[PDB]
Amino acid sequence: KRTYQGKVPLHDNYGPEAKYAVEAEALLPTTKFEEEIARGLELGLPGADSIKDRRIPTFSRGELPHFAGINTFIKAPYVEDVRKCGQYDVAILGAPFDGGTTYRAGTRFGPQGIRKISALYGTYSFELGVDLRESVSICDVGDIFTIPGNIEKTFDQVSKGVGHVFASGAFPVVLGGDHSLGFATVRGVAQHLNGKKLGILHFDRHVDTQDTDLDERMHTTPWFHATNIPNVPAKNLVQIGIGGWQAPRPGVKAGRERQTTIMTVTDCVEMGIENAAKQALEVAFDGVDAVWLSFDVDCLDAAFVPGTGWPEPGGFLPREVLKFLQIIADTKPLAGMEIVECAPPYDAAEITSLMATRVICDVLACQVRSGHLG
Amino acid sequence: KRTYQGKVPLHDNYGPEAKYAVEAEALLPTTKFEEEIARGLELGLPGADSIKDRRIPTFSRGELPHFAGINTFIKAPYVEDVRKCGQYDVAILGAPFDGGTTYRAGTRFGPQGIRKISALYGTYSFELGVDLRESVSICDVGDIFTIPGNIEKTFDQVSKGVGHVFASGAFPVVLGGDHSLGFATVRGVAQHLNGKKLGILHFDRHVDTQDTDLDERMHTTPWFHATNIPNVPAKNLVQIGIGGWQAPRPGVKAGRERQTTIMTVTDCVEMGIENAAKQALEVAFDGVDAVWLSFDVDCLDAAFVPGTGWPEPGGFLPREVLKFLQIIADTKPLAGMEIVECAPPYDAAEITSLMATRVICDVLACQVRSGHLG
Amino acid sequence: KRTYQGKVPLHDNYGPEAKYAVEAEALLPTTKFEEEIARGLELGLPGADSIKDRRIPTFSRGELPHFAGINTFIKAPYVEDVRKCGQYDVAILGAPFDGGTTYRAGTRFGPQGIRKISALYGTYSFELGVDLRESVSICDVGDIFTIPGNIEKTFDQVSKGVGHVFASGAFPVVLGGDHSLGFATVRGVAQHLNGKKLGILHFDRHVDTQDTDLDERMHTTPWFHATNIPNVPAKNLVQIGIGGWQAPRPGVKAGRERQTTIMTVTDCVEMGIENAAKQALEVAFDGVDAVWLSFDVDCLDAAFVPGTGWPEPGGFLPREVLKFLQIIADTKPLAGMEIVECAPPYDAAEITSLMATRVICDVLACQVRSGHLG
Amino acid sequence: KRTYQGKVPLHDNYGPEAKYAVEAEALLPTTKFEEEIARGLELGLPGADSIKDRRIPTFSRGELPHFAGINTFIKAPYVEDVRKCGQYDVAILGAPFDGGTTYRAGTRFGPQGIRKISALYGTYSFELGVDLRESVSICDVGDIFTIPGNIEKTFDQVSKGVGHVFASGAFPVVLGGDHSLGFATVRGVAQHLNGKKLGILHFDRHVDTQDTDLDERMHTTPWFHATNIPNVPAKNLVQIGIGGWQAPRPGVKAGRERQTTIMTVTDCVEMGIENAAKQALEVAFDGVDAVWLSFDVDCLDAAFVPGTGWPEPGGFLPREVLKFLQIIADTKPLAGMEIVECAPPYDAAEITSLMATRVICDVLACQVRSGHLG
Amino acid sequence: RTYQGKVPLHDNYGPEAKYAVEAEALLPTTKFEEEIARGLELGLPGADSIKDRRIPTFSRGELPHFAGINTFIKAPYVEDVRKCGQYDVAILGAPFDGGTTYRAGTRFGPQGIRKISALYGTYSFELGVDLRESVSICDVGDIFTIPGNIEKTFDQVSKGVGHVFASGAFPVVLGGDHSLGFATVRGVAQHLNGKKLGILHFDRHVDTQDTDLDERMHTTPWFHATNIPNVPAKNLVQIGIGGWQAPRPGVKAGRERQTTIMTVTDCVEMGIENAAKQALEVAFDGVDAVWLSFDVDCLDAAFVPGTGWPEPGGFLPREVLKFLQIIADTKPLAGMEIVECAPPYDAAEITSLMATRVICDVLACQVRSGHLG
Ligand SMILES: [Mn+2]
Ligand SMILES: [Mn+2]
Ligand SMILES: [Mn+2]
Ligand code: NI
Ligand code: NI
Ligand code: NI
Ligand code: NI
Ligand code: NI
Repeated sequence: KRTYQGKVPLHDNYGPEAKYAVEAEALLPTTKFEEEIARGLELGLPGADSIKDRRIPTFSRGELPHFAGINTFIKAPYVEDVRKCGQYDVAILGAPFDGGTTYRAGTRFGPQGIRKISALYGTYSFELGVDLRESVSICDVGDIFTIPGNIEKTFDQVSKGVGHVFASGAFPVVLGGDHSLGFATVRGVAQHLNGKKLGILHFDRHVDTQDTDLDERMHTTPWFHATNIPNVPAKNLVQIGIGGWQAPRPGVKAGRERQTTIMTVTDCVEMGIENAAKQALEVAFDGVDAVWLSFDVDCLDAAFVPGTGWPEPGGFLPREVLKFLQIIADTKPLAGMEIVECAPPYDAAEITSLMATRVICDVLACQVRSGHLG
Repeated sequence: KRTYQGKVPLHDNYGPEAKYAVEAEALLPTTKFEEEIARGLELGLPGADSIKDRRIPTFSRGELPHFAGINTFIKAPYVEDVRKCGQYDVAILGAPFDGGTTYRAGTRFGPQGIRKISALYGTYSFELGVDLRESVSICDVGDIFTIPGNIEKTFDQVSKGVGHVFASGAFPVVLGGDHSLGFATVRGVAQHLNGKKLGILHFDRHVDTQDTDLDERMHTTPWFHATNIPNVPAKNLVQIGIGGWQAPRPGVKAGRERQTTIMTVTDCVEMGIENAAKQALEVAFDGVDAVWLSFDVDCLDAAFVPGTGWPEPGGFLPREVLKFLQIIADTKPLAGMEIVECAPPYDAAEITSLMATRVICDVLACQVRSGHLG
Repeated sequence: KRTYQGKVPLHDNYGPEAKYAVEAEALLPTTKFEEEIARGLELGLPGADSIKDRRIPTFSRGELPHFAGINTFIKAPYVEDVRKCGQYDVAILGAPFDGGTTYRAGTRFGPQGIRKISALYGTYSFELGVDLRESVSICDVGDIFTIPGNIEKTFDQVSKGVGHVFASGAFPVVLGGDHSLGFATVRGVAQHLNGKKLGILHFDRHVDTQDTDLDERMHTTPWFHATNIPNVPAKNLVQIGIGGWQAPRPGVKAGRERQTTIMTVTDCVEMGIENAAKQALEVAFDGVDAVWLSFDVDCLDAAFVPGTGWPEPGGFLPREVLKFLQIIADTKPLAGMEIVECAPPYDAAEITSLMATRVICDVLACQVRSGHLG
Repeated sequence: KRTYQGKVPLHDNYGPEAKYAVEAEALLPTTKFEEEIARGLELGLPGADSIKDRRIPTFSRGELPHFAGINTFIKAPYVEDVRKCGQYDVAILGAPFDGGTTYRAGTRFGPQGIRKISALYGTYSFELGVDLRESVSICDVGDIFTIPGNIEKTFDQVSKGVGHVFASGAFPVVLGGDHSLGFATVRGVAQHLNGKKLGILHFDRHVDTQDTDLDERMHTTPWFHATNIPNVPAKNLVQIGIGGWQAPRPGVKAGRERQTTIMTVTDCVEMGIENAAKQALEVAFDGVDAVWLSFDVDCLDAAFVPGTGWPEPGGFLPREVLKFLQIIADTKPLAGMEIVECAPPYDAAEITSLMATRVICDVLACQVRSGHLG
Repeated sequence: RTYQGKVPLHDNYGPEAKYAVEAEALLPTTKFEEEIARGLELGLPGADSIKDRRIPTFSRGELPHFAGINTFIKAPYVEDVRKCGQYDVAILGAPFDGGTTYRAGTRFGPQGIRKISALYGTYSFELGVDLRESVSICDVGDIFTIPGNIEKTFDQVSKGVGHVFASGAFPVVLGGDHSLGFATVRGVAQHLNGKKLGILHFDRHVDTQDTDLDERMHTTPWFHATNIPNVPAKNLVQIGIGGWQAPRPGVKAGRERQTTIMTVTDCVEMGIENAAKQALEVAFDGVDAVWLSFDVDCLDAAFVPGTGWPEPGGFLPREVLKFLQIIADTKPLAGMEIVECAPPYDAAEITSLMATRVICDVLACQVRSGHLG
């Protein structure tokens, strides 16, 4: 795994992860930092004469200040002409929709809330030893034009937009929006695999595998419909964290018949997260190369993700699920990801949007350092 | 314990709890589900012609939609004539009172907040393998007419109402309301045990065993006065989670003199929750058959139960206390239960009321699956 | 002055303002609407086949949906190269700073909160009869790189940035940020008036005219230092709304010595808003052509602007101050404006940022319809 | 009437209130300010060498900074020895109790919330022309030891403490706490009037004149029992603002039988606030020696006082009730006052506690400038 | 800390509970009785209908918890700061957020901590300590901070903290942003007579870069503190570093200066008892005086939502409280600061509650282990 390598001499009082991290930082380049500084001084003017740090412009035009600037995800460039998204390693897009919600709405603002709090972050992860600014190009293409009155029209919009981004070669990060969108995203991706199969790593307390809910393909039905697609095999759908009082019986039945794999929170913690991640990877990637990551923020215990429509006690703790994701994203390439169910109206201190931002950034960083992205 | 039995063939990549759960669901009946659907169409009219799912009425009458309907606890039937409560296996009642609180008030709304968020839940628990709708009859008899200006009059009201419900043969679930009510609930139950003894399983960070507080029998005093009752032995009062800066010295002294049993959070986690539950059960049931469960939401770490009047860091984590409760409620029958100190005005995303709802449902489900109820 | 003209025949049951408004709408062009629709489809792809309204792209690119898209002020174009701001009639810029606040901080997020809620608005005002999309070009140049640890360095940044925008010819709209910044904005503008004089229309409960506060030139001091500038005469500083318990005595004294004009809330409502506006305009523009509008959201009664660091009861009601602003902005050209003290952390449902947005838009609309802008 | 006097020359562009205010400030002394500065430097040490303002200590001791310091009401000295309260013109005391509430609790924190936000204020009112620091001595004696579980014991405590303060000669300002306490405060005052009679100016949407409520003397009953006291005549109870859906019929009946006077909000606004105040004063002071001011924050429209247990639409607007109170407190001496029903748990922006603080300071300032206090 | 057999107890108690129940039975009540007597004198005896004759008319001590003027745990306010040396412990606030690089609001940290601190009694069950009986605590209020000038604020904070530390009282500084750590350590170091000062720093952020937005903000305190001659960077132990907000220039400067860093995962995997041993060994190596700098952000965001720079993956409460207890039991501390609590982002006050708990547990362990009082 990731340990101190002896390339940069360091004293022995460091913890093991810290020692890896401090050395790793010393070996990272600064080229893209220098470019952003130079661009900011050109576009935002040199700072006033009383500013001692001559890297500081008059107008904010990069990372700093964190509390300033137009809110794109982690202050990535806004790509207005979406046909250019293939020029970037990673494309963030939003799917602001909550017509698939069976309890609270509000996740239509998921994309806005995630973008907003993502400004708090720098470009660099200490323990992962990655500086995204130096190692990958990220853009934000904004939001799908969703259709609140009609979930089927919304699916069509999301499949087309996500399919466009996936076909361009950029790694799509979809900010939801409720979990019904997982059907539309997977449907768009599967349309561009040339018949190859797509597995799914699904983090959620909810099984999301029933046919209809309140007479529509709501957030409780995405994987029933997705695994009806010929090149999306249900045997490669791995459902991580199922439990509680909101996994509906019709969804459990359909998943049994289709032979999805389920691992409860207790299953994963009792076996060890490292073992749980190995088992999930082996199933999801069995006989398939492309795997989609679908992360519902509700798989965390409610106290860590209060801003969601279907909160549940007894979920994962952050260090558990972040380790799980890091192992996944270090070990295998991913076709893309979506993070769904963040509902800012129920998230007063933005800690749910914060968690979602963290999940995205850890996944991207691990994809990068393990050679799967960039 | 609860493991896969081989009655329903299943592949080998399920986690152990998930494998048990998927099999268990396949063996559950659907009779009560079908009855509710049929009744809903009768009471709420057939749905409009454009509705494809003909199980859907015009007016919501039953579980769905979760965001709709009159808010009884888990949408159980309201039993206006409280003399009929004996017709049900379980009777939910509220005790909306906060005149016993020594810091923040607000738990007068505990019953309303618990009932409100209870709608989010289905009738079925995945990992416990139980569908309450199929296995037990539950009613909601509303609230005790509490007396905010007079804690003693409130006690008399609560003892009379709880005593009535307990004497009817229904399993009482009391929604608090502050912990002073634990005296009144136990006093009413003990009146109907034909002289038999009553033990108490008390989950809380606070001992609640002093004589008076601010000159009255407030939430720090219930078990001092409960264990003065001749058939309520203090040696069978087991206090789980005691710790922090709010266990008052006079309560500690009185509990010592009466020989109550205390296990701190750290005690329980270090020994192992399974071992802690075994020890608690042995002490509480030693020479008594009837045991009352008194659950203070404050026994959870503050972050999981922000909506309480006396929050404390360093409490249980949800998976710890839920396992504790599951073992208790699987191993022994309970005389009844109360869940106290939920204060919605300090609970923005309703995660405290959500925790309380989950505690009730897990306890009921374990009582049912283990043959103690329904 | 704005009444039905008889150019568009209308029935007689309309109210007078409605009759003006309905006729005015019928006379507005749609050219820029059509251009934005066409551009959106080009940049955002045609909508999916199931979408009937073929004006809808796959990706949101323009006004719709209001809940979608990157949050620039009223979804104006982000102008990354601030050297291009002179190409627009109006340039929005933020000054995210709260080192000048003497009670609550949080107005560093004022620009972000105003931009966010501004998406709720369309481009057209019913009762003012103005469609900004058709009549004026607006851009958003982002934020000044403020210096939270040093108010003087922040002033220097703000004066340089605002001076640049004002010098370019664009009408600057400065989103604050606390009222200390009033000094730095006026200082920047006055540097570019060719020695001509600058009056100030100041809406606030607070006089903001003392020398220092907590040893620095904080939000209680901006007009003391602004009127020390040779071409900023204190006799043309009109202070509208002063009152309550937070107008410090040293500020009252200095304003008296310098002969600023003050009208309290009660003065204005007692005389009539129309008369109050006449008096304020008469004084501010006496012997000067250029006047700066400095609007503190705290001049509204606290209930309308809870998200501010220095709230006060007894302020203006919205219809009173909006009428005041409309008369000002119809009657005379303005050199620019700033809206300060919006503090989103204290603004739960964003009604303070909503008020700020409304003030900007009414002022711009009145400048446009009266031939002072665009 | 308070008008410009021509004692301090001023230009003619000032509004009438502003002209009176600017002159009035120029005539106020600074003696007590200078004493506070000197005391602060002694007790808080001189500030660091880099501080230019040599009035600034190292430790905050006095008014500034407003965001700093121990929260007494408007940072008045805490008088720990309550036997010394007679040494002050005005004594603030809290009654933290909400056992008399018939809907929401939370007003037990009224005193704390009012004290907290009161730090925002200076010592001087612009439009009233009063500097409390220079003209009256104010102390804060903390809180009555209330008895949450027993409203009658709470009444006895409140009567004893308020009686003590009133008998000492200090003007009592009682921070509530629910309106049940109005009985206990008036009972304590009446005990020390030596047979002289007491009128009551009662601001509220609720009559608060029934016998019992939920079997106790709750906030709907204070004036039924107060006017049973021989020297508290019901004909001198003037009830200002009654209306809505929470004025109970038994209270209306009892007030009718006892011939209290009621003026609704619409009555007062339609007749004119100046005329309403004259009528209320006439009735309250008719044939009595002293009048008690009982102000329920609920008499304001809910939007201005969201933090209360019994909010109602259609109440007073701030400028209406502040004028009403100013006329009362300028025209007649008052025996004391209570401000009740502020409930901080429902007051997220603190604007309710702000309104309460403003009411107190306006009443005090008018008592002082009109020769009734100090 | 185990049951000692001094007070006979039955065998069904958990081990910590058994220690606790015995320990309470051995605590005195002298200072309790003095507080009761003082309250009746100063607040009057209660009304005749009150049966408990310890209850005054006016609240004047611990009770009721929801009542009274909010000093830290209702300790006496010491208006004359020249008298702070009469107390074992002196609480002071530093209400400043001009060092914050994202959210402000921590200027109210001191007010929010004082407010929620009223909920506590004077006694800890599992630590077996009654602070009212064993240590004298005062609250001297707040430093007069300077919101528009971070450097002037540092000078005020160094002068006030230095005064309190020089008086002999144990200073507890309520922040305020972590920029203030430079100023507090600077003030303490002036008064060590050349003696060296180590630092135990609980945080997700290294806080070791030179400037940030052109000033010495909350990301820079330890760069400038370890430039002080008697503040060795080798004795700066940084516990909890991780996430996406540990800036690269801070990591570089700490590497060059040879600070020690142990991530949350490092501590949890090695065991908190082992992590505390290692941290104490490094911090106290060749130094007697060690300062405790606790950023509330070292806890997972969900436990400390009221902060300007929250981060997932932090410590859980029982982990960090054990860590702190071992530190504060094993070694004396020169003082402590608790920083970054931002009440405007703390709706149910759970962040200020955590901060209060950290302070009380540290003080209680210092007392019971003979380092204070
Ligand atoms: Mn889910
Ligand atoms: Mn009322
Ligand atoms: Mn930190
Ligand atoms: Ni889901
Ligand atoms: Ni309890
Ligand atoms: Ni202002
Ligand atoms: Ni009332
Ligand atoms: Ni820090």
